[PDB]
Amino acid sequence: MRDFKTYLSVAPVLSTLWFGSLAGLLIEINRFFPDALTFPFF
Amino acid sequence: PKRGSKVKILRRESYWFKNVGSVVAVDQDPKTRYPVVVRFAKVNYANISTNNYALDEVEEVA
Amino acid sequence: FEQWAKPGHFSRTIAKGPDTTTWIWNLHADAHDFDSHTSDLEEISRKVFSAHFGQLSIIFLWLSGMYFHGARFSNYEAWLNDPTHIGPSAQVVWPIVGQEILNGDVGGGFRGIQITSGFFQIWRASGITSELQLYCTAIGALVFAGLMLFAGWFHYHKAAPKLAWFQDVESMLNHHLAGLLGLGSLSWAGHQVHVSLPINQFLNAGVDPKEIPLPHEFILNRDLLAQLYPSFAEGATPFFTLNWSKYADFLTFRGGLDPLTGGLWLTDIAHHHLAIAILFLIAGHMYRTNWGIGHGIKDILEAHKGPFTGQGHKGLYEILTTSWHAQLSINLAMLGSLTIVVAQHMYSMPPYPYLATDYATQLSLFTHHMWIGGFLIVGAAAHAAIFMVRDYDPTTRYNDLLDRVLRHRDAIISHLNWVCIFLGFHSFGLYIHNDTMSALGRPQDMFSDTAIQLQPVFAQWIQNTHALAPGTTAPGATASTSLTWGGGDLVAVGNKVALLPIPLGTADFLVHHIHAFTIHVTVLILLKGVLFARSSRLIPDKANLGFRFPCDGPGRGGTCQVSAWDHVFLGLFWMYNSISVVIFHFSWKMQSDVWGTINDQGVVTHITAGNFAQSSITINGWLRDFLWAQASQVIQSYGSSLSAYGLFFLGAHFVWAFSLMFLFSGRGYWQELIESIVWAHNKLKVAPATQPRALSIVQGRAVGVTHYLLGGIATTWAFFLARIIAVG
Amino acid sequence: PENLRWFVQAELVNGRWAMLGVAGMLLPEVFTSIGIINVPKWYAAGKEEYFASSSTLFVIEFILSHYVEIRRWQDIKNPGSVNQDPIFKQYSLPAGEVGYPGGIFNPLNFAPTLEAKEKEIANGRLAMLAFLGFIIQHNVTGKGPFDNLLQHISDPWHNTIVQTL
Amino acid sequence: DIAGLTPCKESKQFAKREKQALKKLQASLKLYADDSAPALAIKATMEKTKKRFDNYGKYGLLCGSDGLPHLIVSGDQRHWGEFITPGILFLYIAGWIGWVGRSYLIAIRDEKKPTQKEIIIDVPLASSLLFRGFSWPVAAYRELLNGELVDNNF
Amino acid sequence: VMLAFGTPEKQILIEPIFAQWIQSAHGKTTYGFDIPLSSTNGPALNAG
Amino acid sequence: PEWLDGSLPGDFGFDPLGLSSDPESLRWNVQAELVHSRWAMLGAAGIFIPEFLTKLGILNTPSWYTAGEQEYFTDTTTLFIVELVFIGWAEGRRWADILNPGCVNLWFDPLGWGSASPQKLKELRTKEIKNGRLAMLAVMGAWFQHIYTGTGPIDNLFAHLADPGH
Ligand SMILES: CC1=C(/C=C/C(C)=C/C=C/C(C)=C\C=C\C=C(C)\C=C\C=C(C)\C=C\C2=C(C)CCCC2(C)C)C(C)(C)CCC1
Ligand SMILES: CC1=C(/C=C/C(C)=C/C=C\C(C)=C/C=C/C=C(C)/C=C/C=C(C)/C=C/C2=C(C)CCCC2(C)C)C(C)(C)CCC1
Ligand SMILES: CC1=C(C/C=C(\C)CCC[C@H](C)CCC[C@@H](C)CCCC(C)C)C(=O)c2ccccc2C1=O
Repeated sequence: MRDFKTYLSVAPVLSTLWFGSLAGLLIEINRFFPDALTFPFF
Repeated sequence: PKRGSKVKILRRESYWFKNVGSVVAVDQDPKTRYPVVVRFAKVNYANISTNNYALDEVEEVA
Repeated sequence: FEQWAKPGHFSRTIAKGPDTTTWIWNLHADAHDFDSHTSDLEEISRKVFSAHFGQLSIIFLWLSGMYFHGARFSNYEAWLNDPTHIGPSAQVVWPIVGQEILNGDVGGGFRGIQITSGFFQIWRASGITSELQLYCTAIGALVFAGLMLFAGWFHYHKAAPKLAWFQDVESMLNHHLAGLLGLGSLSWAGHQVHVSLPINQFLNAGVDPKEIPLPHEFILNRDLLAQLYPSFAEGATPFFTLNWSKYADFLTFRGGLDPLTGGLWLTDIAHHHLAIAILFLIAGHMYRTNWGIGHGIKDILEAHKGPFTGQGHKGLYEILTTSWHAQLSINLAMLGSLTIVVAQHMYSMPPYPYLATDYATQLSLFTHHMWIGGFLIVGAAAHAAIFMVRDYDPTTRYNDLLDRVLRHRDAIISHLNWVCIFLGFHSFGLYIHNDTMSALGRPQDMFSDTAIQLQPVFAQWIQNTHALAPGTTAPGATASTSLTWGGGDLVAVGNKVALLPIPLGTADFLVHHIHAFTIHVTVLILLKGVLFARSSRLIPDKANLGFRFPCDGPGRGGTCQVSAWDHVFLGLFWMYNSISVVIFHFSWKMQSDVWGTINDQGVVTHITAGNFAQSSITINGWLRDFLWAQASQVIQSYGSSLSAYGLFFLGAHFVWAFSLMFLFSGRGYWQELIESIVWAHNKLKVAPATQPRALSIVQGRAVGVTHYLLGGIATTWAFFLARIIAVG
Repeated sequence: PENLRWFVQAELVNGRWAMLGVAGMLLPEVFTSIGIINVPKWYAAGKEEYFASSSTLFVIEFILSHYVEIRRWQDIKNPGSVNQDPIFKQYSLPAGEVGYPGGIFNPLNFAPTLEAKEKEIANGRLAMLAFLGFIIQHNVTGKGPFDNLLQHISDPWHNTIVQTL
Repeated sequence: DIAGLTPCKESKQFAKREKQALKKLQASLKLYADDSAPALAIKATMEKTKKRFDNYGKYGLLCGSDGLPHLIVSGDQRHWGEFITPGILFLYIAGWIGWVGRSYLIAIRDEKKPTQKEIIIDVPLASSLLFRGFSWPVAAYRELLNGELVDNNF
Repeated sequence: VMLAFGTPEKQILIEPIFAQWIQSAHGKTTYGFDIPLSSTNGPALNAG
Repeated sequence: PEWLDGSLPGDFGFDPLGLSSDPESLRWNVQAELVHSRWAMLGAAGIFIPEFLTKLGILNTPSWYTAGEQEYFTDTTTLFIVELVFIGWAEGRRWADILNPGCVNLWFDPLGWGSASPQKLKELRTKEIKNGRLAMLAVMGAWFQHIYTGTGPIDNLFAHLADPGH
């Protein structure tokens, strides 16, 4: 590892992969504060 | 002096055009209208690109 | 090794020092395909069963689900015991944002989304029983994918593999028959007799739950099956020399079906699967191979001639041997109806126990199992093209039977073109009349049953005869070959009905002549564009644009949609209009005029009325009473579990919709556009360099095709569904 | 690193208004004792006076504020500024803004200005960490304690979010 | 309390059509309620719901006739935020993707030769290329309105 | 979505706050909102 | 158009570039790996082994209550916040030493050699005294619980079948 760097990418499933293994979290949060309905500030 | 520099394109003919730099080569062969040989790295609906040019054009900066 | 990309792949100019977006669907839209690969078989034969691979490893990857997601959460047990009332379920879903109600809670101690398409009925068919069991077959088949997907790496990779003994074609065409059907048919009989037969015969009353004779038994020692249908089971099988008659007992042509719950007899399925079993074992030796017994490969075909039809059907191809494309129509039209055959067959005369009465799969299934079929054939001979414009080499033909057509084009196609008016144009142009003749047209006199009648009638036909067929004439079998046909010799079971004499008439030589039509002007589209395709009498020289190839001239005053690729681009639409018709006719017969219920005083009572007969003559009758008379199911149907079919055809209507935008639209119009915006990025320096051009013509006769053609399906499966179940 | 001597003062300005900012509620800070979310005002007062609300202490003392702050602004812009503490230099010896008006368009460089000790500067930012302690509690836990040998690092209680407010 | 639309607490509809809507999923006595999955159609869930009943309450939205949330901010009373107190973030949450979006690109002419130099992403992101996203506007958002735009760059 | 998945309770129907102003000043006196003019005694609805 | 041809390694086909694989790991700082893999569970080389002992605590086990401070949910889950922030700043900037600074893109000497390189028996000193320990946290690997919800490895235990029967 480096350096910003750059670093190294990979191919066609990265913009995609982003949807899943991270973006999900959403549904955790949306669970965590069940629904939203509207603004919970802290 | 400017052989193939960051030079412009300027006539109601083109595709790319304002898009700047590049006169690559220039001939010395008089007839035609096509002395100004341009090649960038951006393209029209061909792929080879580069088509030729000249005359009521290069109205540009450095 | 090797490999990997990166730019450039197979469309020669792929890398192109890019320049534009729209390569990412030239590649996604070449990639598998050939010639824009090579017919150089020593690297294309060694792709097709490479394959052909995964598809299975995927099919495995499949089936290994449909038992884990059976046997990890049954309705199987929590029902099986009790068919009838309390029915299917294979998925229950996590408690996110209001998923829940999507897993119903209506299945015998089970929360979960209800399930259409046998399976319960497929696995109460053999026997298995116990979740920890075909869960003991979920693992049987998942690595069991593995090794079959461990064949990619087997050959090809460390093993560039063989066209020499791929090309030939005799061992395999003999062995499939014998070989790997024949490991089957009958080696499902050993299963269908010992495993299957009685863990059903003794299911057929008592044997409620848990003590369930784990198949473990009934090998080495008999006595029990012996205590059941006898056969005298010493160590000497008669029919070694003709005591056949005895080891029978439990397999004389029983036909009809198990009135103690429909299906139809397993006492009626070894005789079916050891005869049609072995023809395919024997008849799967008729060709050359090594040991001097066999036939022509092709040497048979040029065997015979005929004067006109000359040479005959002679010297039958040599790429037919070689590779795919040439071949590739036939294994599809065939396989084609070989999914319309099994269809018009399954419902038509029930396999595995618990169908006839069922619904939500004496329909459901019925369809899909007709999409795949329609789909398959109605896109099978886009392989006749390619081929000519492709895999076909220099020569092999002239005087071939082949050419005898390509000459006789223009005046073969043509004389269909007219049927395809008459047959239809005017035979559909025929509900129309009886609308103009029910609205305008006063029952006084017009085309329905007590109308353009047609008194007795329409017969019967035959069928009926199908009902004197077993009482003599084909001596026996039992009960009328399939209750659906016959006279009034009538059954069912499970309160509701099963199959009965489904009588036809007007409403029957109507409709029909539409499938009777359609599958005319749905072929020839097809044939017109299958014959001309390479030589078209009006751009005469095609192999000069490719397979797809958009159109051509704004000249000759309007040359477009010339390609078969685009003869196929609407080759489909209609199928959908034709498969996505026909299904329909079906689901308002089964029902309204076949399904039942029971009460009693002589009186079966259908899901809907004996309506139909004279309120599906007139075109309309199918929105009066086929929509807003239905849909109610789905129209209301929220806050529930119909709560998906109130949620699909929504975003299925849009996405029938968001077709036309790409399909009615222009193409230059759009490119012309994706500047404008461009100014925003660029001037404000962002902008690509994969110059974001706007989707390639064909490519968008490659979406309003898919999209239309995703659209009005789900929709009707968002729909037809939820009808069935509660008024189901 | 980051960027060029763009704002210094802006944040400096900020840090100036800062310490005595955190000196402000630093009365609630409790010499020993007198705090809470505030209402009053230094000591005293008792003229006629500094009042509410048809008056407000606001607009009176803070219209006129404007020319007291615009002078600096236009002072920055067209330098403009003391001789020269804040823009910028005379004594002694802070953290240098360092540059002069332009670049190669911008970069003939850009930042070789570190070096030294603990020094002058620091406390300017100290009060914004103070703040991001001092704001956070005061509506979450609206009093400020410190308490050894008793029950520091032990606690006592609990108190979270949704109670209600 | 404005336009209608009452704050929920007079309950009239909402609260009841509620203690109706949710509460015939509850009549799911129609199964057997003890421990389940297979069933729990009854007992729980309502915890999120009914054991969040008089809970939701609770800030009003002045849920209205029909008896349901007519959700409004427009810049009056407490509300100036029922979508704005959660209304800014979005602005914020988006266009600093624009920064990554920009500086990702505005790198895709630096180190020189570009595009698919867009497909292989040079794992473009995790800090300042994003982790400037944090701090853009009113401190430096006028990364806009000087030397980067114009535009002024080459 | 919700309206399907038993959940109308929660729902994003954000009720128009703007047209709203009009249609009252231009006369209309139908419930809530203590402002002028259509007051049924108000100083755009007065002088006239 | 390099090279490519060459491009590579510069051709192909068909072999030994070699650098080579692929098909496993790994070229650049496959040493960040190294330098991470020792420490990470050399750390662990001291959590469970203390544990794998305590069962045997000869005469008295341990004892310690507090003597600190005692009230309303008092002490230790607070917590890692302080404890593993401290050892937080420990991890980080010892081992930005795969090289390391920016090779990727006061004084000088010390020590004398090249990471006082080596010595050429002490290279061997680090050896599989470093590695065999991560052979033995493969014992860890294989649970690292032995409490397999296992009852079980009590009454302590751990082991110990040998294997009795009857
Ligand atoms: C903006 C946004 C968004 C949105 C979205 C939406 C709103 C959508 C919708 C859309 C619509 C509006 C519609 C659509 C729908 C869908 C569908 C429709 C699908 C499909 C399918 C499938 C896959 C199927 C298949 C099948 C078969 C197998 C056969 C039979 C039939 C069926 C269908 C079942 C998102 C989230 C993205 C992200 C963020 C933002
Ligand atoms: C003051 C006022 C107002 C306003 C109004 C209006 C409406 C006006 C017009 C105005 C103008 C004169 C305007 C213009 C504007 C401009 C613009 C321009 C906007 C924007 C933007 C954009 C488009 C952005 C972009 C970006 C940025 C900048 C950041 C982030 C990222 C990006 C890069 C994407 C109000 C409401 C309060 C009322 C009263 C008065
Ligand atoms: C809209 C349209 C286009 C333009 C459509 C295009 C270029 C398709 C867009 C491709 C995808 C959707 C790129 C958009 C961005 C996405 C990759 C993902 C970003 C969005 C979120 C999911 C994050 C055509 O080219 C066309 C051609 C011929 C007839 C009709 C039409 C037509 O109608």
